[PDB]
Amino acid sequence: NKQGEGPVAKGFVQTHSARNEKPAKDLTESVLLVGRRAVMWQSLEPAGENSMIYQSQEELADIAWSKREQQLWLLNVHGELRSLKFESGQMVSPAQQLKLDLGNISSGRWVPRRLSFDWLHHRLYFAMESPESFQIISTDLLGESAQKVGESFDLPVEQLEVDALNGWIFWRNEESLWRQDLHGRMIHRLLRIRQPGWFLVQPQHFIIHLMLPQEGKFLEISYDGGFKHPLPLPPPHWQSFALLGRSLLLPDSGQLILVEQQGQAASPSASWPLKNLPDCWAVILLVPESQPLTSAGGKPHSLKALLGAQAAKISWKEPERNPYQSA
Ligand SMILES: *[C@@H]1O[C@H](CO)[C@@H](O)[C@H](O)[C@H]1NC(C)=O
Repeated sequence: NKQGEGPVAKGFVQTHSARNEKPAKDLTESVLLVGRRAVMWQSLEPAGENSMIYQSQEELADIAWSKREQQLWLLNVHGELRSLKFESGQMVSPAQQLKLDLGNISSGRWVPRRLSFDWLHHRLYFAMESPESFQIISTDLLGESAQKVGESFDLPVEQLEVDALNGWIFWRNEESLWRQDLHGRMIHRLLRIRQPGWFLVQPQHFIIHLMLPQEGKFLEISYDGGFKHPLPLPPPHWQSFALLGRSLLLPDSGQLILVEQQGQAASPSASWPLKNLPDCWAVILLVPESQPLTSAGGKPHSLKALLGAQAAKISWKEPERNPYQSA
């Protein structure tokens, strides 16, 4: 306060352990880089395959990727949804058209553009476009159990993602990024930047990592939205990205740049050819850490035990939710 200083509150805390660094000789991850017309699967070995997964002549509006089923749903610019299941980077099943009911919620016409996947409830989230407003509305994989969350807004979201484990849906406009839960109870706006680009969500890190192609610098956005932090970036404007540990994937139009966010982009650690792709609006990493079922923190407390002659009623408290987690 103005007059003085209060007492000192002490706390003991340990941060998490260092992630193991895989070199250029021993990189074994797999990626899907997704274009508007050319969707391609690549393996990050020194001897890696540069193979086509799927080619669509129509422009694809948004994608959604599942880990447990390996399915890339496809939504075009018209609004007809094609469900396409793959297996390990190639065709096992073709595209199936999935029809969606409007119901009594969608009173007027609305067309789809957006795709996102919850892996805990197996529940799809899409926002709509009105031919006069942009309104988020949730349904099942089959599609009949449709009900809407939130309120319509005029600003177009360009990218929708799900952090299922912490219970959040992020929609990001050209005006702001927003944070909202799965049941429609609480709605929060995070940060105000004119035209942000692509964001990637890590659920264990609790950090939204975002690249502006207009600014061309790092930006860190937290889940409450009040924390903003830059880092030094290698210079080239990449439309999307993926993060693999301490290494950063930056796709050029002919190669891929492997940097550890301090070395230059002119000398990558390893390069993989991307010559069939025109541009990279969506870089998707195939790790099991991209969709964890593990919340990665747990210790019970307040153990109460009420006993008897030959029995006991024993009650404990669940570990509490964090503010970066949801209800
Ligand atoms: C940090 O160290 C103290 C002192 O040894 C210990 O009691 C505490 O458990 C540590 N904190 C964590 C979160 O491990």
